[PDB]
Amino acid sequence: RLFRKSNLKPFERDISTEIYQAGSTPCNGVEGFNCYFPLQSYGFQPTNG
Amino acid sequence: RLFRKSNLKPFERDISTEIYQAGSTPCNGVEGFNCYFPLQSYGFQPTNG
Amino acid sequence: NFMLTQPHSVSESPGKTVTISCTGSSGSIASNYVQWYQQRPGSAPTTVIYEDNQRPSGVPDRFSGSIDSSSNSASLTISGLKTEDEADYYCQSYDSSNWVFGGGTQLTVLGQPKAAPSVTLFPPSSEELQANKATLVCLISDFYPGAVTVAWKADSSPVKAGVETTTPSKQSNNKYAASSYLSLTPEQWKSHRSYSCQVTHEGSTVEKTVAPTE
Amino acid sequence: EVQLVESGGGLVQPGGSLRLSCAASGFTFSSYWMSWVRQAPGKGLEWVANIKQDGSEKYYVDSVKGRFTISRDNAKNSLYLQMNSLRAEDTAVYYCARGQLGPWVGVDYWGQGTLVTVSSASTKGPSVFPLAPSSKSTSGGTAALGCLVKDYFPEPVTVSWNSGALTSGVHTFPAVLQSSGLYSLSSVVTVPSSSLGTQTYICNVNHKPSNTKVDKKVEPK
Repeated sequence: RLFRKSNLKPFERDISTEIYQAGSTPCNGVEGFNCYFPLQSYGFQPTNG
Repeated sequence: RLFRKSNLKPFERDISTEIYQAGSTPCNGVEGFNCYFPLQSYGFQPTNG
Repeated sequence: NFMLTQPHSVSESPGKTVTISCTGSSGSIASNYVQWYQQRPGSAPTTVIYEDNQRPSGVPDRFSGSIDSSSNSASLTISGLKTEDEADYYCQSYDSSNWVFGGGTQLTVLGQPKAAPSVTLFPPSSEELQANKATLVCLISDFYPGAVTVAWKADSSPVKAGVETTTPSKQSNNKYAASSYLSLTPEQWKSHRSYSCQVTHEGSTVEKTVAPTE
Repeated sequence: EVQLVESGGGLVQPGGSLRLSCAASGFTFSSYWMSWVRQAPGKGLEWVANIKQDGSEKYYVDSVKGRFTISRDNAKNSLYLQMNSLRAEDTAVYYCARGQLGPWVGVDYWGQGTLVTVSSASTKGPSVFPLAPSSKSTSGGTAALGCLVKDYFPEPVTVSWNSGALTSGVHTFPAVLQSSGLYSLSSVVTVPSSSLGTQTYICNVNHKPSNTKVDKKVEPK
């Protein structure tokens, strides 16, 4: 996860994959500007640092 | 609607049909105990009161 | 011995916010200003970060930066990730009367699965042999991936000495080409039966045969 | 708009003396910091030198300490860099760096630079071999043409065909390293086989350190 509404309490996990809201204008639940997908995927390499 | 996360401000409408959360443990977005569907259908009959 | 530690390949993602971390070792990087430099591959470098918080005129506001003191690291965040971002990044600090630069972090990625290799032989002519010299060149091109082995077969025994092979190079055909050179003497050229240069690929083996008779 | 030119490279020497110059315009040379910076081909950035706006204070990295010198003047708005006792590590592209307030603001100014490479072991006469494949079938990589360059040192070699008249289909293979550390390469052009006797083909080989220009006819066997 990259974005959240607020901080997370200790020993608390979340499973929801909704659209994170950053601005004031709602984006009507579709991909666009000022709202993105908070879950993000890792890129792994064998010859990295 | 029979459930909401909190009260609704005047002149505000909601279209989202997510899963209601009543308790502390999440139900992982599937129908089960301690979480239900806040929107409900209604039944009419011609010979009611 | 001030030095800055950062990766070499990060931000390989389309269209979302990612961060790159550069950290210092010998001293605290928060004492002095740290900067990020963005260079065009094969062209003049530029700068995306100066003063550790502000921007040059004309640079888009998609990039952003931050500093944390718990890790002694520098964080640069990129938001837009448009088609313009093909560069490698550096972090530069200042300890005492000297400048230190980062290692570098390359960021590049923001029809037929099998290609038949064309193989050509060039035996020496009369001009080569009259100067006590014999060049046999084994040329290969249009292969994918560029993982091939070049070997030379004589009449009855493979050779080991006198064969040199270069790394494949990127041509203008979305393929690769490699060359192999062999130095030989005329006495064994006429004392053999048939010459062969064989190449091996993934589940493929192409062999050619020539004769000294011309 | 700040304008920079660098022209001090273009030749190879082992352990000799070299001069690089950066000329600047569009600002005041007597008020802002100046620096010199280099990068290796295919490697990362590294810092070389810096100098105060009046030339009073100059500093270097410990790798180049003892050698190297830098000087400046405000009359003609140019930077002077002089080197001595070069090594094989010095193959790098040098940019003249311009400061704003000090060593804490940042470089922020990068010139186009000049490709500077070094080489040793002098030079030797290249050998040209315009091979003529008179007898060859179709459905091959090269119909009928051949030129070979061998026993030359050092890189690079400008290869031209028919004094640059034709440039379509010219494929030049990269140089290969032999057992003695010697380079060799070949260049091939796809031409029709009906023009072997009706068209004259000239393979041109030029070597800059050896100052040799050899033009050879191509005659089928």
